[PDB]
Amino acid sequence: ACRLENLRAQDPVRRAEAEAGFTEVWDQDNDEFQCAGVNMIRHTIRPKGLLLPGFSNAPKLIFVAQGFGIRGIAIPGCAETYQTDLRFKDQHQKIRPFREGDLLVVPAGVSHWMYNRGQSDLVLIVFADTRNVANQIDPYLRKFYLAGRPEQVERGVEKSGNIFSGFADEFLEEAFQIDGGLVRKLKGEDDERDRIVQVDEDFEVLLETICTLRLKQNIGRSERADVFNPRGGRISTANYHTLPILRQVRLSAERGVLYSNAMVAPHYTVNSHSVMYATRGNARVQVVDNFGQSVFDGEVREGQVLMIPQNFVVIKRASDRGFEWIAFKTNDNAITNLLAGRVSQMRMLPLGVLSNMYRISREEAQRLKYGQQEMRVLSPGR
Amino acid sequence: ACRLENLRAQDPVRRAEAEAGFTEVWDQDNDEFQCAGVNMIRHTIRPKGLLLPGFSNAPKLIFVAQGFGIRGIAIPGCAETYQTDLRFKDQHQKIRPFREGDLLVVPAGVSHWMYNRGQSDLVLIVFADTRNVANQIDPYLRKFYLAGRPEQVERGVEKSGNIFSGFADEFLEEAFQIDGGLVRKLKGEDDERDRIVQVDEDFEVLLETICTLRLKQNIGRSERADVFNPRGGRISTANYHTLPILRQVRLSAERGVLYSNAMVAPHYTVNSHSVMYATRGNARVQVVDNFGQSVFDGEVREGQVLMIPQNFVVIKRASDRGFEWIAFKTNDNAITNLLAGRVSQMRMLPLGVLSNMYRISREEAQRLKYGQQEMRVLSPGR
Amino acid sequence: ACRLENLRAQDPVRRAEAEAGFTEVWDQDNDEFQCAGVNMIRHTIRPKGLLLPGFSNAPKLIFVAQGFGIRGIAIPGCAETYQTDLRFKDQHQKIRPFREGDLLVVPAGVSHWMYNRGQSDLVLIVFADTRNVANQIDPYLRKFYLAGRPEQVERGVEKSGNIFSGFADEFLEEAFQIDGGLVRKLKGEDDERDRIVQVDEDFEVLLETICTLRLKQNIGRSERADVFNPRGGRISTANYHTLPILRQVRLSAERGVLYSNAMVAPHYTVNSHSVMYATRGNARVQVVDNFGQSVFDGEVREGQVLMIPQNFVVIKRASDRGFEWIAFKTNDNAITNLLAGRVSQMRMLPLGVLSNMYRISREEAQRLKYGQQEMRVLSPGR
Ligand SMILES: [Mg+2]
Ligand SMILES: [Mg+2]
Ligand SMILES: [Mg+2]
Ligand SMILES: [Mg+2]
Ligand SMILES: [Mg+2]
Ligand SMILES: [Mg+2]
Repeated sequence: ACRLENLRAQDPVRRAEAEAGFTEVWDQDNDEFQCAGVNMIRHTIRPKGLLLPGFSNAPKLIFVAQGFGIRGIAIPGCAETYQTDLRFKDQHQKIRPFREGDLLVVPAGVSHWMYNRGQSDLVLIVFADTRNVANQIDPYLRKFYLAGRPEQVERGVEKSGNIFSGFADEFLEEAFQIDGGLVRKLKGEDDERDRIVQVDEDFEVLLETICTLRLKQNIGRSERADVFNPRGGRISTANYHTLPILRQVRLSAERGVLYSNAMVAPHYTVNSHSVMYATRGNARVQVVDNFGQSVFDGEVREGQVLMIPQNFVVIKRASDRGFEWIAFKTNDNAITNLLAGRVSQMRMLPLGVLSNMYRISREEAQRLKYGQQEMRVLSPGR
Repeated sequence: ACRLENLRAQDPVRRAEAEAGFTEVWDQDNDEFQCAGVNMIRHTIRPKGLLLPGFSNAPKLIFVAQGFGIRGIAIPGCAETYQTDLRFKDQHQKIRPFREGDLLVVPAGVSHWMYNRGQSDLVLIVFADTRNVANQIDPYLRKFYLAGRPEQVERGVEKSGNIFSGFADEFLEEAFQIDGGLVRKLKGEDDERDRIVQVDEDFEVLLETICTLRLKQNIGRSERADVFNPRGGRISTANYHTLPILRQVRLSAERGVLYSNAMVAPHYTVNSHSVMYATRGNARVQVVDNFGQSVFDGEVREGQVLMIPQNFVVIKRASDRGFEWIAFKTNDNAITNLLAGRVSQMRMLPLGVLSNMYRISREEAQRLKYGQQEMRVLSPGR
Repeated sequence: ACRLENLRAQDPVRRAEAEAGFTEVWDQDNDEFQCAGVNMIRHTIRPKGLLLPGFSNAPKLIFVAQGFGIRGIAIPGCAETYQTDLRFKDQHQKIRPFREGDLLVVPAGVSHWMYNRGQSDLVLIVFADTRNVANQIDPYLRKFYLAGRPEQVERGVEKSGNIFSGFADEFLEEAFQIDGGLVRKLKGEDDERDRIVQVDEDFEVLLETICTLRLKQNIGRSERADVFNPRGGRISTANYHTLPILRQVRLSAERGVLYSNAMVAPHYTVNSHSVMYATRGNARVQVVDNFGQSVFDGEVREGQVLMIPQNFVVIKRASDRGFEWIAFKTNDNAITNLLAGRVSQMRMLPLGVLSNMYRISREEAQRLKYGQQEMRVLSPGR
């Protein structure tokens, strides 16, 4: 039993301060979220900040809202050894860079880290699905950290540490072949920095077919938009057709842009939920259910999240300031049907049927289907 | 915890009168149904009747028990524009006709409508699966109508309307580029016809590889039967091998016919449930569980539904009047193992094993496996 | 909500004596098991013993811990008729033999039987997954027997019989074309032998592409090991790459061997649970969760089961007597990431990152990643 009668424009619910930045998490107990099995997290990493490496029981999609940095994402059995510059030496994983507009992927059980190499704050919008095929435990999100001693808030409910602090000193000294002084550091008993630490002194690093697929796609301003309306705005899709790895995690996203008074035509997604996060501006959004009842009718403002349930019809209209968002989909290929427009449910319908449907005349029925010239996004024609 | 100790021959539980016909729905809270995540609906559309277009969160299979008509089933991204006869003009979807014996398909999130073009009553047996991969909400069925103001009984639990009545007048006037008088019709505020309306005056319409697959298969009298016994009756299968689109919705069906005193040999389906709906006559049916206990032993009469749980052994015997049914399967390819017959679990067994199994002799064991000459259906050999 | 805070080294919880041996079952209500949807059963079949044929609603993997015998596993629609030796005659299924080290497969809904043809006791470790795609009922295990009258303990909660005892005498006499005296034997009303009966007098039997795939793989001593450490021990994998049929049931296993004081390096499986059953010796095992808390820290002794949750880090160290186990995986291909070793999460990490991670120096960070020479299993380097 899913309670989708009162959707709400959600704001983060908890905060966790770290040495080099902070972490905000949404209410996983929200009825919409609970029903779809989603979690939202926003990381704000200050310059020279490093988000320690950890892995989760659920696939993640991460949207870079601001800044640029480098990440390290392993991936099981994937040979990735690399030899640094002047090579004494070191062998490491590929150093992957990213910038604003980047939609990064993180498969379940895969550890990763991120570092802000820029001077502005690195803001990351993390979307996790717990009802994903990949997670065999429960609809509850878990992050397993490799270093540090982080206050587990990615889900909350406790002196939580990293995966090593639960192990016996002896055991760890053997496995790694090290002294107890090292087991102390490993366990990070005293680390009071949390999950985003300050990178000390200097950071020089800045250079089975599965092992070859791209782990990101930029759906930002500096890329073509699949749906484009010069006067209205646009939507840039990132599904498995454009990013193969998406078929694996079974997630996808849409980055949308609306100009002043621009409106997204009524529609619903037939095969997935749509966890919308507003990245800029604000808009009036209306969602309706199968009862023909309004389950949401208000404003979504920058920094907020509105979970649009699968099949629920919706309509969006940006404020004078315009509206910009990143919509995560719980399917590798979200299909959106239009109710009004060049290609609509309406257009598909015979005039004879539309007539009897709305007790209108074949002529009025005509103004009904052909009256709308545009497509997905509508240019200020209020 | 599924309560499958007391199956029952179910009758519809609710009724909804419409202008041009009515709608009956079974008890979705029935223990069998609840466990399998199934819903049953029977539409009775009178001549000149139109079942307004709507879409559901779950895949549907529809069996035409009586009559013939035309449907309009869109399907996302599937170009389907068509230009009517003397073309002023109109562009619409393919006009798909159907007759008795037709097993129609309706993928989740796809809207469709049906119209009775015949003079007899058009009777439709709708089977919906909510525990289908395609539905990401909950095991509760939802139908989203595009026009009218229908009393939501496809699940019941309220002034329920169509998807537009939950939207603001302004919003709808823009999206469609219409006057408020039209928004009034669209919202169908006063429509008191329910879901099956009377087609007014005259109805002339009567003419990505996914977009090319068949959306129906006739498993009626005018088609060969995969399993046939001249003296007993037969069973016509409709799985993904015969109808590709079935692999998508992950449903399939079997239309069966039994002559007087004909019996379907004991058997169980290894990979799915079997939601049997009797279309004619009646029969004595016995189901047994893994405890060797009878979980059903009685009569299934025309118009009733018996949900045979996966792996449950069953036996059927038609009355003197014979027995005819349409069995929906919750898998694209239901596999049925036989207990007695030419190809049986018994036949596969070595006489030495059968002996020790039933403390009988190799000779008696012989009369046990080879004693049954026939196959699936058995001709009156009572 | 999965309770994985207190894993435990489980022992069977119930016993069922049969004529020719006995059956032990683990507590399916155990929190770990319940969360992963697993069941454990151990059959001990004495010489000349036959485990009557039955089928389950869930896929099974069976490990032969001791002895050797022959089985009969049908498989739906798979033509398998075979004509015995001096042929009066008999047509039966393929007679499949097996020995110690054999990991047998039993798809859901498929009946099978086993017979001990050796002189030692035939010990079978049966692993069943109820949360497997193949089972459409509930997370509760069910076995449907064809003969005998077994006390249903494979799940317990009753005069439980075989699938025929729930059917009317008349019905069974027709289906099979037999006398009521035979229906009496079939129903096994008086059979008081339970599920493992004594094979009487003499047992001579001892000779769609799906129908051609292997139904077993030996991961015992007389086979190469994918992971091998001369001084430590090894692990023999059985996934879909080595046994195709595994991709169907979506299960796999690992047979491991540890020499005195040998240790399995820290690690976690990213895509499945690991239901470990100790076949010999004992070891100290430590599991840690995402909170960095120890959710298990003790001894696993021969005959016991420890369910290692997905993503949970673990470490194993054999006693002086060594440790040997069979680990069932709830996925057709369990991927294990290493924390310390030649190919580790550690090795993948840049020295610069490891430094800031454990507030250690680039040199100490060096001894951290390259300090461990070995791989999965570690030779006594305590
Ligand atoms: Mg949109
Ligand atoms: Mg959205
Ligand atoms: Mg049948
Ligand atoms: Mg049936
Ligand atoms: Mg291991
Ligand atoms: Mg294990």
